[PDB]
Amino acid sequence: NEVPDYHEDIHTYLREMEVKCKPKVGYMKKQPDITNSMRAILVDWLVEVGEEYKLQNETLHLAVNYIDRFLSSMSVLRGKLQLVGTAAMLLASKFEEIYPPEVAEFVYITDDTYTKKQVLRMEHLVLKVLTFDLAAPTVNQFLTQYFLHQQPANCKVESLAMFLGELSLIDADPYLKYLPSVIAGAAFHLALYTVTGQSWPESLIRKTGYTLESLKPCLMDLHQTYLKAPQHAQQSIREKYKNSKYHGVSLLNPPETLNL
Amino acid sequence: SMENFQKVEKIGEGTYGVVYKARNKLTGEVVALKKIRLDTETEGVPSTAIREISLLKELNHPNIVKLLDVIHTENKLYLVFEFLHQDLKKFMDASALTGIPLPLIKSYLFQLLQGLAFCHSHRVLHRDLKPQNLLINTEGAIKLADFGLARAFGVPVRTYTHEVVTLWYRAPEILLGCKYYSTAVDIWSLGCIFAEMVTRRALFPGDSEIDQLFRIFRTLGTPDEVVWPGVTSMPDYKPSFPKWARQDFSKVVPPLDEDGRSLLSQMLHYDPNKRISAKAALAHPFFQDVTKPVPHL
Amino acid sequence: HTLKGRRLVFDN
Ligand SMILES: Nc1ncnc2c1ncn2[C@@H]1O[C@H](COP(=O)(O)OP(=O)(O)OP(=O)(O)O)[C@@H](O)[C@H]1O
Repeated sequence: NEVPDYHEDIHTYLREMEVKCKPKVGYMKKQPDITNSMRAILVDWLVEVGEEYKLQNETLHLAVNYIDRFLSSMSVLRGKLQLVGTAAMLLASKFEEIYPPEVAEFVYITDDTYTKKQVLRMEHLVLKVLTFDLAAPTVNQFLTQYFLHQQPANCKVESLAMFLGELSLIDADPYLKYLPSVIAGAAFHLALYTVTGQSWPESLIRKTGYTLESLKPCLMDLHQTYLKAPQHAQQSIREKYKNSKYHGVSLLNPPETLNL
Repeated sequence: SMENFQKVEKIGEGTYGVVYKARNKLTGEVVALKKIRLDTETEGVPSTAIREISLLKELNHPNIVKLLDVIHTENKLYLVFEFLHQDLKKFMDASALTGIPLPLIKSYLFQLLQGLAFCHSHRVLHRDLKPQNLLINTEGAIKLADFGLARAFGVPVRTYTHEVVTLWYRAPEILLGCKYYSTAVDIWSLGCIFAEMVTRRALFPGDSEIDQLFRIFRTLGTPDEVVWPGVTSMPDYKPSFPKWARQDFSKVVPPLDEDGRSLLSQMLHYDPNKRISAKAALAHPFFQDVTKPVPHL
Repeated sequence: HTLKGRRLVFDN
């Protein structure tokens, strides 16, 4: 379809950058006041916000990247965590969207917990801390590349892979342990296997150097997350992916075994 | 935070802000300072600036303008660039009557293609290539500048902003409202600039979108489904469009030789998914004798 | 708006 002239160059570049743009894996243990559970509540809320404003999934993924990098070097009290998230979503929207919501919308969606002044000051601080390095690789960026290797393309597989990649955003333990390209790999394989019974294609071993064996640790975690998704405290991604835009893929029954 | 800069002169202003020539009081380094007022729209740091800064930090290359600093200071945000002598438009206008020697045109085009290929290989679309946004120095270098309209693209692309590229340099897939565009748009612009270096006049100086399209069609023929599959089903394609014959391509930029005309034809190919890439263009025989001449400024 | 404003609550 699209001529693939720069596809390999870009893949290579993204593989370099995902290592550099990675947050610090154990950062939460050094936060005195916030926890992984609080982070999950924040990300789940950002899912809702993205739905309300009809934002791209990419924008959500970027915001999560910004948040984890910010919290990797800045101690934050629980009463300011939503401020960090809101400024992150604002910045992601400005980067990624054709029409980002205005700042007043970001204030509104917090029930006026913070002022416009506060959101704009936090924006400045997030930019400072991230040294304006906002063009981060995401799980979504790898997924869209992987989808070009379907035989043939399947809307349900794409939507289900997107769902699983998104679920990974919620749970810092375990998902901070894995790179975006690895989670995307596990998500794609699990989606393919669930919908069509197909597996990670040989063409993607060629492209990425990853095999089912190399993806296995992440795939085992993601399979458990998928199995347990209806019981998770956070449900916004499941609800989102029940809708027709996503072919109701969160209503599909997960495979009980992967036969690895 | 701006104490160490002495403003020397205002060199530009627009809705975006203001650009000064300035000098570092301590080191003597000459810079271009782009000042953004933050108290003007009160939506915080503008998207354009967020994109320009984030993407330039990933675009360190000899043919891309260097971003030296960012000073995000109260009600203002300053981007500090390296300073280059002048832009390509000013250079061409100064050469309106003598023209630009072919070795320099060739060197410039080769350099522009190097910088553009680097952008594209780093998933950046420039989307405002025009002579005013290309900067030259006294030593023979040319650099891509003015990344405020740039964006990081994905593989494959999604639909992006439709209001892109200055009219005279805007690709036909944009004019015809295609759902998707990508790197080919920048190659189209660069083809137009190549032509303009040879003539010192814009190749397609339209005054409306339909005047722009009809100009293109008169120069390259009205495209049909054979030359560009899908063209007649594009959102802003209209069945009423006159169907101009395709003239001999040698007439497009008469001074171009066989190799120059070959490369330009590939840059101005209608179907974006067959238009030459910057990468591929580097291997074109037109550059077999490329050198780095110094401009006459 | 469908989604109303919400102040997030972070209990222990
Ligand atoms: N890094 C730089 N070094 C030196 N001069 C620069 C640099 N960046 C921009 N300039 C100059 O600043 C001026 C900017 O002018 P302005 O923004 O008003 O519009 P323009 O770039 O001249 O034209 P257009 O509106 O077509 O882009 C130009 O004269 C340009 O040559």
